[PDB]
Formats: sequence, structure tokens, C-alpha cells
Amino acid sequence: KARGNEYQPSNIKRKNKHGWVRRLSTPAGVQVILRRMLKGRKSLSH
Amino acid sequence: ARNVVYPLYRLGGPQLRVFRTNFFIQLVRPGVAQPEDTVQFRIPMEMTRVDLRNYLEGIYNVPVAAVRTRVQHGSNKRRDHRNVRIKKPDYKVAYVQLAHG
Amino acid sequence: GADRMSKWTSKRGPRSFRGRKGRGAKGIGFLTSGWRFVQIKEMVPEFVVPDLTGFKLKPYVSYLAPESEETPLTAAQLFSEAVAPAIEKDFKDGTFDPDNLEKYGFEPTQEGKLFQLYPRNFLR
Amino acid sequence: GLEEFFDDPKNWGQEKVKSGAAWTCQQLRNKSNEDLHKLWYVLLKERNMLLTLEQEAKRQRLPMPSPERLDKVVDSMDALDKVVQEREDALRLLQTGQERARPGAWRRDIFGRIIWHKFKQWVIPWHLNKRYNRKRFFALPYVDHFLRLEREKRARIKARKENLERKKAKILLKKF
Amino acid sequence: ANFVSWKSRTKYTITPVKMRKSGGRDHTGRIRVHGIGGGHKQRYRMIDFLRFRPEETKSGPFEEKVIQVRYDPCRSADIALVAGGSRKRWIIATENMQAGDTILNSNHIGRMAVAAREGDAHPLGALPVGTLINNVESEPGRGAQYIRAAGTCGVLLRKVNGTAIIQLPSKRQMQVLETCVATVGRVSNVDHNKRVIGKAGRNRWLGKRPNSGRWHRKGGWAGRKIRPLPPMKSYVKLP
Amino acid sequence: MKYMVYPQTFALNADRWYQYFTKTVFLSGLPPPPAEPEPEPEPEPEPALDLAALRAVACDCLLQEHFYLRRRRRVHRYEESEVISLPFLDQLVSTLVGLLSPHNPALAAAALDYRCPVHFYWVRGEEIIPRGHRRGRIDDLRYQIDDKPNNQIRISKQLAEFVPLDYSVPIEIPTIKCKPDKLPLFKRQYENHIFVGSKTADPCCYGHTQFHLLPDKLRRERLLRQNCADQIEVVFRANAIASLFAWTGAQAMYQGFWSEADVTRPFVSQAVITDGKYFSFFCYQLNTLALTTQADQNNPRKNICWGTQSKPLYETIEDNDVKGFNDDVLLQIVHFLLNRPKEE
Amino acid sequence: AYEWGVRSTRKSEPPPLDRVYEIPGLEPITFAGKMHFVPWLRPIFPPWDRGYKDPRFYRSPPLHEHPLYKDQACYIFHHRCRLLEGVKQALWLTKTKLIEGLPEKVLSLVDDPRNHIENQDECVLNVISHARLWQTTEEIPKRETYCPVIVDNLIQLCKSQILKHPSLARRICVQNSTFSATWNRESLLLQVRGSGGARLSTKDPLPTIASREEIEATKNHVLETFYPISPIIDLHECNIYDVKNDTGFQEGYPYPYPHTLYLLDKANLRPHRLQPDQLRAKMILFAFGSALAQARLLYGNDAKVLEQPVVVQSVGTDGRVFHFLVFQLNTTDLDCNEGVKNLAWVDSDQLLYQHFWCLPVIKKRVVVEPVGPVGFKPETFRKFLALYLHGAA
RNA sequence: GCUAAACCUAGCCCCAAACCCACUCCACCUUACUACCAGACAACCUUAGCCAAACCAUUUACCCAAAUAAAGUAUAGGCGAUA
RNA sequence: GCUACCUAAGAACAGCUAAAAGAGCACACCCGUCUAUGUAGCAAAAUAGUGGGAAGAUUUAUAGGUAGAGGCGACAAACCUA
RNA sequence: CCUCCGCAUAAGCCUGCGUCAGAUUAAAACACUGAACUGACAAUUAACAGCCCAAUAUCUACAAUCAACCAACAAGUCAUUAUUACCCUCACUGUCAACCCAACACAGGCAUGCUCAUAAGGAAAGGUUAAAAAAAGUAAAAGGAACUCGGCAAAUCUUACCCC
Ligand SMILES: [Mg+2]
Ligand SMILES: [Mg+2]
Ligand SMILES: [Mg+2]
Ligand SMILES: [Mg+2]
Ligand SMILES: [Mg+2]
Ligand SMILES: [Mg+2]
Ligand SMILES: [Mg+2]
Ligand SMILES: [Mg+2]
Ligand SMILES: [Mg+2]
Ligand SMILES: [Mg+2]
Ligand SMILES: [Mg+2]
Ligand SMILES: [Mg+2]
Ligand SMILES: [Mg+2]
Ligand SMILES: [Mg+2]
Ligand SMILES: [Mg+2]
Ligand SMILES: [Mg+2]
Ligand SMILES: [Mg+2]
Ligand SMILES: [Mg+2]
Ligand SMILES: [Mg+2]
Repeated sequence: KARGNEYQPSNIKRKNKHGWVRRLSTPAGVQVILRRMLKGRKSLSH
Repeated sequence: ARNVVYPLYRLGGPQLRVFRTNFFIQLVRPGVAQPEDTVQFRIPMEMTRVDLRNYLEGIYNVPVAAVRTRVQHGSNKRRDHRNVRIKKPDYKVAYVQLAHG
Repeated sequence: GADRMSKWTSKRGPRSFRGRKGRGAKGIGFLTSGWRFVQIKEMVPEFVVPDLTGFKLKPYVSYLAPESEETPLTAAQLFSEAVAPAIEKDFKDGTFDPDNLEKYGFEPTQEGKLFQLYPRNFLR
Repeated sequence: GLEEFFDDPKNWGQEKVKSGAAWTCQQLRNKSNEDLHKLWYVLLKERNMLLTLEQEAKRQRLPMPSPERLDKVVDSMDALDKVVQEREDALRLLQTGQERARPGAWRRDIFGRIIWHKFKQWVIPWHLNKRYNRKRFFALPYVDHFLRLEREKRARIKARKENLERKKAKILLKKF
Repeated sequence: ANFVSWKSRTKYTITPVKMRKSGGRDHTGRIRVHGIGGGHKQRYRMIDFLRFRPEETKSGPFEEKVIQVRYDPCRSADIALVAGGSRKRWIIATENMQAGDTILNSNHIGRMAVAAREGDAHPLGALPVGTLINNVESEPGRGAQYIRAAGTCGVLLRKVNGTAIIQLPSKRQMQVLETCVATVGRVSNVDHNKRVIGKAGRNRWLGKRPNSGRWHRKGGWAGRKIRPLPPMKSYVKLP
Repeated sequence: MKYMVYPQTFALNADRWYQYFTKTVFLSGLPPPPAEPEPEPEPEPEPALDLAALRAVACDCLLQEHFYLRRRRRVHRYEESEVISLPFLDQLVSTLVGLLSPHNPALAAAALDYRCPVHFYWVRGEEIIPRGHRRGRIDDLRYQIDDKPNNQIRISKQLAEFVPLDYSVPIEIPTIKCKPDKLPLFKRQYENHIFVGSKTADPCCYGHTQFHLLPDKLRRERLLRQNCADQIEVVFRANAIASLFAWTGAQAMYQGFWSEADVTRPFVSQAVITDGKYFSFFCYQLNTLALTTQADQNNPRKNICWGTQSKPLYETIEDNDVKGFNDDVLLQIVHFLLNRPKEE
Repeated sequence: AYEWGVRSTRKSEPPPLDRVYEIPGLEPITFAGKMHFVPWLRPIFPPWDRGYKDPRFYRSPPLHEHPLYKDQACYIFHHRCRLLEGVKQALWLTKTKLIEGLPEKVLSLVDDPRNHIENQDECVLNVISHARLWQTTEEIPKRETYCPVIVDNLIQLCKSQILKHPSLARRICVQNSTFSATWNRESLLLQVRGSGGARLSTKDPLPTIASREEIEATKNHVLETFYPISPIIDLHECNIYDVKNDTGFQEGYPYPYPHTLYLLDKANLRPHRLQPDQLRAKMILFAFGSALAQARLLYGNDAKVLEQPVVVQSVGTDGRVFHFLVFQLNTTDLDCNEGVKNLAWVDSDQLLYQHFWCLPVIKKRVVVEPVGPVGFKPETFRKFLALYLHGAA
């Protein structure tokens, strides 16, 4: 059927999946945050 | 006080006392109709009901019967010329009800 | 998607997220088994307000007052105007003994008293 | 009483309140601590009344009678706080030889930067504090390349700034 | 993945315990076993497989009283709640066990074999040769791992100088120490073969997912194989 | 969405707001006695009330909880009003009903209830919706009372009225120049319940007397501590008005009366509202049930509540015996319990 | 053997310490000085304790150093104890003989026509209907709310007869009361601590039921024993306890003598509800405990045969089924099994009604059974009324 | 004659030189930007491939000592591309 | 956060015939047989009608798990953010 | 005239048709002045809901389905006790709207409770004319599948057989 509504928002899922703690919990996520800091992003995570 | 570190209270410890408070409040005109004993204040975020009651009865000697508080969300809708949202500050308002009539 | 730039406040999440976040007010007690909140009188900051009936000092100054050269107060100046006269007198009299500096205002440890200075026990 | 949130009713809507001379840091150092406390509360009440008047003027869509009074009061209380802080700092230096009455330590966080970590007055020791032992004050050196990249970015910005200063000076000399 | 096993409790108890399903997934979260998942919820009754275990501050053989015979969703055979002294426990009900019966759990091995009714547990040396037995161990005091399913039973074949020889339901023979405890008789819930599932829905309730629709061509394993019985299993250490 | 009205409330001047929401006038003191009938049989057996026996039973129920029982925990300063005074209250009510059965035969056939719920739902006034897609439309101000008295007494024969159905008082019902929300009151949408304390099939339709215990949030000491000294009787008055209006309204609507079919007879009820030690007594007369804007334009009837100041039953109970004991409070209790349905 | 602790869920032992801790005279250099973990170092920490007591984080001392710790274990019977061989277990633990029927005194009290309720059948039917259908706003009231309501309403219905018998004024119905009675029983220290619904307490003690002739003739009765199961099963064996044989009321209490103990089964769930035999055992032991506490209070702590027996009554109700009990205690010595035994007249399984339809059961738009109690036995309430009227006539 | 058109200077680039940064108060690894509580887990590891060899299968410059020269020499290599 | 499968703890299923029921008619609800319209459309798969199911191998809210040399799959080379 | 709607809660969103002024301009698919707006001012007040609990041992066989007879299987959604410790109290946060996911003021998608046609909530026609072609219906003489690959569609209610 119609397939534009793939985003079903929920703050719990958002913070659990892309949050600061989830980023820092893994060396790869720490490097994601470091890449954001190097590029100068205003928002390093969700 | 605000923007300060509170000493950690331990059971049996002394009374927490503030000597030069950092709280400033505004006496605002209500935007709606309120009971005759209701006074409306605009207080900082970190202030509480007990803080405002003690403030009123210690600095102005105003007898206070009740205090209620709420947080008003400032608008984050205005756009700058660069399309950057301008945020009006969220604030806290308090409704105090006078004591002795 | 979700607003990344707006500040995360207490109004934004689900029911559990609300009520956990807070707005920066400092706690004055704890929660018991029946969700009952116990307030501690000592955890509530008591306002120390003085008496102003006979206080002749207005929140402004007169323009007729004269200027003065500024001089920020230093530990050296405070020592010179606080302990130097007494210790000079009791050294000239020969009673000054270097071992006991306590009677000149000094104290060895700061744990004993109530308003300790380095960890800043008090509030403000 | 609640009438202390407003000035003298004769001044209501008078467009001017001729007063000034905010307190000077020297004049406040000239005073004692009890006088400083009482004057702090006097200034606090004056500031509250001025804030009330400013907000009411905003609501009524009228200019504030004399807005500089608020600035004078604010800077006077700032000077009083400066004087009290100076006396406290001198006393702490005299008795314990320390500044920064909030204990802390130079540490190095998970991103490899050098931070000044301020302490947080807990009630249990840190080795069994569970939440504290989840923060990581160390590098894990997959961050060293990012550290070098940030250093090089800083160097590029500084070089651009110096070169632009040189060019502006050259233009100024070229005309004059 | 955050997988914690439900089998986390260090004290024996009679009350049923909540058991979490798995879906055929190991601790890593990947499918380890296919065709498993999503049946009726169940609770776990703790079965005491060490049939001879005396109480605290008591040493010798003891008697017990079958309080009830109940259905267990976690196994093929039913389970008897049995009390004794001041404690009760669940055990595997054998055939013809009903409420009101008495069961003997004995340790002492005799010069001459003993006559055992269909519910007692004796060391395999004390039993007559040829008896039908179930819930057998391998080391003395290990606890019953072998025959435990519904209706299944094994037979004691011989007794040797210090060991005993037992035939398993798969007809494989094993020798265990003479002091290994086992219970007399066949396991209850016979006629379990004759159960007809009737529909795929009943399999789904039982908690088994359908087989993959991919067509696998048969290899060399598929033909019937006639092999001799495997050699004797021995659980007796010898220097 | 309806306003949830709480009889036991922390709102400051809730008595006047409840008077407005209910259309009730309040007067100090008991309603006047009915001296119109002439009891020509003044000389009779007339078994007199045993004041000594009633005082002994009251003091014994008091000592069975306050000075003494094989308690376990501490008992703590909080939950006192539940662990001590609630059993004291229902024990006292049960013993008094049992002892007064011979003097008041209507009590024997009564139904005694412990912490049963009573609900009344009604409409009073209107407002214009200020915001949203329904802005500018008129909406009714709906109210709901969910009460739970500690003890209740229900009878199958209605009591006698105190004043005539058209009884006029010169004082007028107070009015608010403000919204109900600022009491504070809060709105909610849930089931609308009209409940007398039991379903409609119960023969004991009418009410006799309610018994209310003030919660720990409304202690006399706490009210004094919060700089609310003249607020002590306000909680009593508000509890009485709300609870008795809810009870009488449920009683009336159980008979098929509502805003467009007001009443043919008044409805009456009584209430004893107490702290652990202080007691207050109230009588309520529901005259009108037509409180909507449509049905209140030309309506001169008012509901009436009569109330007394709170008096202490005892004073500083200590050393296994009660120091002071006001017998007048127990006399008021028994006099309330002695009311009977009027019989010709 | 099979052990029930899966090590994937057990605690993890700390990783082996660094080998620097094995070199004598060599002091390791760890991260304890920087007050935070670093991936190269490792510190030993002394056990921590508080110099101040905090009740929100208190830790009880180990059980053996508790002051009330006893080497020999006492066996506690409380309200939640469910005996396996219930009735026989209670009879053995209390050293009593059971009688099938209720005493003749209560039945003679209730057999007088003038002693009945004004409209007894209609009043009891109304009480059942109110407790089971009318009492709440919800369509079908639960047992947790309809059992105590029905019992309290039946008590008030019986209390209504005070005008016909002006001697019920010396009664009261006490809630939140407890009994605590400890007795030795074949070197088995037994204790009953009872806390139930409510107790009828009167200013005067109940007359004895059996005569001294029956008390003496009881001595030939032998208590039945169950071999494989100890009489002690399903009792809380505790090694920390105190021996206090007190009731809930000391001297000066105007209503010292218990009359009847009402035992409710407040449980919506059948597995949480007691079985009838277990409930009967519970009331037998509670009545025995009340009688024993009274006996110790009045006649000292001696173990002797009582010349003045102690009578305690009880009734246990599921909300629909009732069980009645009259217990007479004659002895305070219970270690030996040969003397005179106490008596217990117990009446079991008395329905007040068979079923209640809260809604009209409809089969093809025609009602077959109406809303109300199906089946009704007035004899159950007659026994109830007799038990209430035992003390006063 | 409308739409439009036009404009210098913000800044940037490549070099040279020089080794460069970071706590006012408060908050921020939990759902970061959250005043306040009892399991203390923890990092260290040979790139691969595109492509070239006119396919591809061994192989195919790329690594951190100022230059220059020896020298594209000696050598290596499906002795061939190339190194 | 779609979807495939699973885990934990929830919710929904009128009325009639009730044979007892992975039974029948039939709502809500799930799906999508056939036709017509639409085809830069309301819609990067919809609308109207008509249909299959609708107490079960059902539908469904919430949180969690499995990931690309892989996962998951009542094998359609299905699905894993159009 | 329509209503297959609506009112709440959850989730989501975050001031997004409240007042005043500018309306000369600007988005209104046109306009008045207000859903496709600019600036200022003002508001959501806890009882509802979140935010919980001192240890150490110990206890916890008997489903639910009006739970009563009866009847099962797929075998189930709810409980303590013993001892020690503990006498301070009502803080903080959500509370608005015509609203969310679909690039849109999108015929799509969206959990639960409540009345199941309403006391909620709404408007298919900018004006005119009465061509063709096209779409959706309604009615149709006589005939009644002769249509067509095929009874597709529509209208009526329908018998028997075969393959898988
Ligand atoms: Mg197969
Ligand atoms: Mg196949
Ligand atoms: Mg090539
Ligand atoms: Mg080429
Ligand atoms: Mg090729
Ligand atoms: Mg079906
Ligand atoms: Mg169907
Ligand atoms: Mg195929
Ligand atoms: Mg294919
Ligand atoms: Mg709202
Ligand atoms: Mg779209
Ligand atoms: Mg309308
Ligand atoms: Mg239109
Ligand atoms: Mg037209
Ligand atoms: Mg047109
Ligand atoms: Mg035709
Ligand atoms: Mg043809
Ligand atoms: Mg043709
Ligand atoms: Mg067709």
C-alpha cells in the first residue's frame, strides 16, 4: 500500500537507538561523535 | 539561591541557610480574572513553592495561605532572517493566596 | 523527523519521561513506599533576613560623594589589617611563640567547625 | 507588605525618577559585613520593584519611566557580591592556601580533551558509586587522529586570521 | 543483545515458577534451533530428581505420602506432589501412583534382594534382576537423567561384582555403580503415543513453528540403515 | 468533561464556592425543633437515656484505640488517622446504633455501611468555549462528586423535613466573579455516577446520618502551620455541604426527580464530620434539584445546610483515662441518631 | 545431585589481580590516587562502613547475633499457614477430641420460636442480595468486598435483637486484634499468633459446655497420628522468637473475655483461597490459641488440668459456605498425650446459598433463572443466630 | 520602459615564520547538558580491494632519514607487467 | 520506529445460529477477489462498489532482540526505512 | 441538508484561528479579516497522571470463565511469615491549540474508553448555461446471453458435473 509513513515517532525508541549514552557505549559511536565534533555539527546526537 | 551548589544534607546535620538569596521575582498583573486574595508572581525556574512562601514571609512579611506553580513554555516559532528559530524563554508563574482574609 | 535543535525539556517525552526530568529545582526530601513525599525541614533553605528598621543605607548613593582609587582586597592586606598589630604587640612584649598561632586567628584543620572554607560548606 | 513591589504612589506615571549613583566596589569595601547584608536585602527589594515596573510597562505598552535605575541596582548588587567574594577568597587563601572553593581536578575525558572536572559531594565512596564508575576519564587512543585533526583545524583558522590581519595592514598602509 | 536465562533461583520450592520462552534463540539473539516459538504460557514445577535425599538432621531411609498426581505442561509424564516429614516435593509420577499411597526411599543395600512395589526407589543392587526401572543415574547421587519420559521404562539385566547393567528404552546397555539409586516401575502417562494432534493449531499451541517451505533434495543419509547396536556404555572408573 | 468536586479539599474558601455550585444557603446552629405537633401523651413510660452508659461506651471505644491496643509498628505520626481514629469511629457508630436500637426502633431495620461510595452528577450554569474549533459555542458546567464517608446509615422510610419546601431566608447564596477552575478545580471525563451508597434495588433508599473523618492532609496542626488559622471550620463546612448535597441529590434522583421534574417533597440528611478529637454536626435539606440555566431563571427555592462550630469530644487523653470529656458532643451524636421517620 | 543456580545468572568472580601483588617488598602503583578507573592499573579497597546510622539504608545484623535467637526452633502458626492434613493436624497440635454436631445449648437457644428474627428469611435474603449484587457501582462484586460485607451485615442483623435480650449491651466487635499463645507439645515448642477479621469480646465469660463427667471420660480417647507426615508440616519454623503468652488486652479492658472469632476468606483467586478443611483447622487453632491465652492470663503459667474450662467460639466463612466451631479447653499441660483432652464441636460445610445470579441469564430472549440467590438454607443463619445468642439469653 | 543590467570587498588560496589550544557561577556518560547512594566489565592484534598486467590466477610504486649524485646502476620478477 | 521472525507484559472481537467446533451467517476489525475510475493521480499503489476472514495458525498498542561474506523467511530468489 | 461521527485518554507534536496593532506591502489558492501572517501582550494552577519502597532469612500444589453444578486442556494474569531498623511529611514534573505519520490545510495511515445517532461535530453548489466526448446513476417496448475469450458488468437468486 502507501509507503511514505515509515517514521512512527516514539521518544523512547529515539533516545534508546541514537542517544548520547548509546553513542558513547561503543568505540564506534564515540568516533561518530568525534566526527560530528570535527565537522562542527550543532547536534552531536539525538 | 540559584546557580550555586547546595551543601549535601546528612541526617542530623545543620539547617540549610541562605544569607544573600539570588532569587528575584516580578509581581505580574493577571491576564484572566482571579479571586480577590490571589496574587500572581513570575519567579525563576529553580524557585519552589516553599522557597517562594519563605521569601514572601521573610522579606516582605506577607502572610501566605497557599502557593501553586506552573511552567509557561515560551514560543519557539519566530524565525530569524536566517530562518533560525528564536526562542522566548520559558518561565515559571506562581499563584499565591493570602492568609488572613 | 524529530526536532534535534530544540532543548530537551520535561514536556517532551512520554508519561514516564515527564516528571523525571525536572526544571532545576533542588530537592527537599525523598519518596517513601506509598509514593508519599517526606519533606526534611533542614533540606529547605531558610532565608536569613535581617532587621531594617534602623538601617540608614539607601539602595543608591548621593552624587556629592567623592571618588576614590580602587584597591581590591588581598589576603596580604587582610593579614596586615587583621593579625599584624596583635602579633607585633605580643612580639614586642616578647610573648609571641611561633608554635601556637591559633590565638592569632589561625586554625590547623577546617573540619571541626560548621562553616568550612575550602570545600565551602555553606550556601551563599 | 505587597506595597513594597511598587514605588511611592506619587511617582506612578511621572515619566522620571531623578536618582542615581549606584554603589561602587570601593564604597562597599568600606562597609562591614552586617551592613553589606542589610544593603543587599535593600537592593533586592528595590530590584524586585523595578522588575515589576518594567514588566507592567511592557504589558501596558508604555516606556519604562527611568530604565537606568534597574541597571544601577543590578551593578550595585554585582559590586556587593564582588566585595563579599573578595573577602571570602582572601580568607580562604589565608587559612587553607587555596582558590576555587569548589574542589576539582584536571582530567581527560572519553574524547581525549583536557577538562577541569568539578566534584559533586556524594555520600558513598567513589569505588562503590555505580553511576560514577560508568563515566570514563581516559582516552582509548582511537581518538588521537581526531585530536590531531582538531589541532590542524585550529592551526588553519589561526593562519587565516593572521594572513587577513597582514592584508588589512597592507591596505591601510597603502592608502596612508 | 541482553539475554538473561529464566533459570535463575538458588532455592528449591514447590510453587510454580514463571518461565520465559526463547523462540529457538541463544544468548546472542540469533536462531539456534528452528521451529520453536509462541505457544501457551507455562509455569515450571521443580522436579526433585534425586529421589533419595534425607531431610536435615536425619540420615536413614524414609517414607513419603503421595498427596497428589498432577499434569505437567513442561514434560511428557505427569508429576506427583509427595510430602514427607516436614517437606513436600514434586517427583516424576510412575504408573498406578495415586493420592494416598506411600513410597519408600531406601539407601541400605541388602544381602538378598528386596520386594519392591511400583513406586519405591532402591539401589540397583538391592533390586531383583529383570525388574522394570526408571529415573536412573550414572554416578551414585548424581540424580536421575535417564529414563524420564511418559510410559518409557528400562530393565535391570545383570548384577556384577560392584556394578549393575541396565537396558535403556533405545536398547543400549549401560553399566553403573551398584550404589546407584533408581525407581521401580514404568513412568506414568502411558498411551502418549496415541495422542493425535488433529490440526496445525494444536501444534502451534504446543509451541512449534511450521517447517520451511524450501524443497531439500535427499542425500545419501536418507535410505534405511541397519546398524548393529552400539557397544556397552560404562560409567565405572577403573585405575 | 466535568469538574471533580472534592468534599474534603485543600482549597481555601471552598465552602462558598461549593455553596455556589450547589445553590445552598448555610446558617449557624441546628435547625429549629418541630414544636408544631402537640404531644398530648406527655406522661408515659418513656425509657430515659442512660447518659452514664453511653458515656462509658464512648470512653471505652476511645480507650480501645487511643491509649491502648496491642499495636505492632510504632505507630507512626502519619497514618494515625487511619490506624487509630477510623476504627474508633466505626466502632463508636456501631456500638451507639446497637445501644440506641431499643430507644429508636428505626435503627434496627437500618443498613449500616462502612466506607461505601456515593456519587452525584449534576449541571449548574453555562460558559462560552474560549479556544479551539468549538470557540463561541455554549457548553454546560458539569460537576461530579465522588465521596466515601467512613460510616453511613440508610433507611427505607424518609426522615421528616426541618423547614418547609418554600422556606425563605434573607441571606443570599455567594457568587464567584471568576471561573470554577481557579478554586482550584480541575476537569476530567469519566463515568457519570449517581449513587446513594447502594443500587436502586435496595429497599433502604433514603439516608439517615453520615459519618466523616478528616484525612491527615487537613490536620488542625497542619492548618495552623500553613498560616491558615481561620480555615479550620471551612473544611468542615465544605465537606458537609458537598457530601450532604451529593447524598440528598442521589436520594431524590433515585425517586425519579431531576432538573425538569424538580421535587414534590424535600429531602433531608444528617452528617457528623470529625477529626480524631473535634466533632461537628450538620443537617441538610435539599429543596430544589433544578440548577441548570434553563431551570433556574425563575426558581426561588434554595437548599439549606445547618452547621455548628467544631467542639472537642475529649481533652488530652493520657494515663489510661480521659482527662476532659464534653458530654454535650455525645448528646448531639445520640440526638442525631435518635431521629425517626415521621409517623401519624 | 542437581543444583538450581545457573552460573550464567550467578555472581561473577572478580578478575584475578595483577601479578605485581605477588612480589614481596614491591608496592604497586594504581589508579586509586586519581579517583577513577584507568585501563592500566588496579586497586584494593578496604570494606566501607558508616559512622552514622541511616534508616533508609539500614542493614540488619546477621541472624545469629540477633538477641532473640534461639538454638531450638519454635513452630509458628499464623493466618497464612495452610495445614496439609488440616483437621487432624489441628487436633493433634491442640490435643483435642472432635464432635460432629454443634452443642445442644446453642440449638436449644435457637429452637425457641420467640428467639427468631422478626422477618428472618426475608432479612437474610435481603442481606445476601445487598452483599452480592447491590453493594457497589460495579456489575458483579468481588469476594474481597462481598465476604466481609456479608459477615458484618449478618452480625448487625443479629445485634438488632438487643431490645429483646437486654444483655447484648456487654459485647463489642473488635478489629485488628491478635493472639499469641505458646505451648510445648512432645518437646515441640509450638506458638500460635493469630490476626484475623474481628472478635466478639464480652464483659463475661462463656458458660462451659461439657460437664466434668465428659471431661473425665475424654481421657480414654487417643489422638490419631499420621506417620509419614510430621504434625509440624506447613508451620513457620523460626529460630528467632520470644515466649510471650499474651492476649491483645491487658488488665482494665472492659471486654476481656472473647466470644466468637470470625475468619474471612478474602481472596478472589481460588489458589489463594483456603480449602474448607484447612480453614476449619485454622479456626480450630485460633480458638485454641485464644482459649490458651485466656487460661494463662487467669490461671498462671502452670501446666495443670483446669477445674474451670475456657470456652471460645469461632466461625469461618468463604462468603457463601460457613463453618461453625465451639471449642472448650480443659488442660494447660500438653506435652503428654494421655491426660484429658479438650473438646471441639465442629459443624462443617453449611451453605447460606448455592449460587447467585447477578445478571438475568437469558436463553433465546426468555429468562430462565432470575436475578437473585439460587438455593437458600435458613438453618445456616439459624446456627449463626444460635452462636451469637450463646452468651446471653 | 518594464523586467532588468552594472559595481569592490567581504573573505579566501599558496608560501614563509613560529611548535598550538582550552575552568567567571551552574549543568552535562542515566533518556548527555539530570544536586544527593553498595558489584567493583573494560584497549592493546598482518588491511582489503579497485586498478595494471590490454583476460586472470604469482605479481602491480604509495612506507615519513633535508637536497644532489652514485642510478633508474646492482638486483627482483607468470624474468613480465613492472618493482 | 517499515517490514520478516521472535521475547516480555497488555488489549479487542456486537448480534444470530450456539452441535461440541483452527463451525456457519454477520458488525467493528484484518485482508485485498473482480470491475470501473485514476495514471504529474486524493494517493511514489488511492477511491467507489463488490468480495475472503472475522474465538483464532486471529487482529492489535508498548518496549526489547536478530544485520549485510549477514539476519529473517508456513521458499514468494519474500522482506530487512518508498 | 449531512453525519461511518464525535468527546476523552495514550502516543505524537510543541504555542501552531486568544487579545491588540499593521494591514501601504506581504501567504489568504479571490476576498471580508483570519487556520496557509508580522510584531507585542496574555495563558496550561492538582485531587488526575508521572516521580516509589530498609535489610537478612523464610513462605507461596488447588486457574479463569457471574465460579455455583457440569466439563475440560493449550495447564494458567495477582498471597506471606520471623527478627532488627524507623516517629520528619504533601516537594518536583505534564496540564494550551483547529495537533500526529504521509514533501501539502494530502479521499491515505493511526491504540483504548464512552452514546452507537447524537445533547457532539459539520456543508456536496464562485455565478451562469444545458452542446459533443467522458464519469456516476436512474428508467426502458419486444426479445432474453443471440454479447463476449469468457454472463465482464448489471439484474435476479441460482441446478448438476469435472480437474487440482
Ligand atoms: Mg515435517
Ligand atoms: Mg516440503
Ligand atoms: Mg586488467
Ligand atoms: Mg585498457
Ligand atoms: Mg571480463
Ligand atoms: Mg470460523
Ligand atoms: Mg464469517
Ligand atoms: Mg518454487
Ligand atoms: Mg523463481
Ligand atoms: Mg485540555
Ligand atoms: Mg506523498
Ligand atoms: Mg451541532
Ligand atoms: Mg462547498
Ligand atoms: Mg451547479
Ligand atoms: Mg462551477
Ligand atoms: Mg428493456
Ligand atoms: Mg455466443
Ligand atoms: Mg458473435
Ligand atoms: Mg459479476
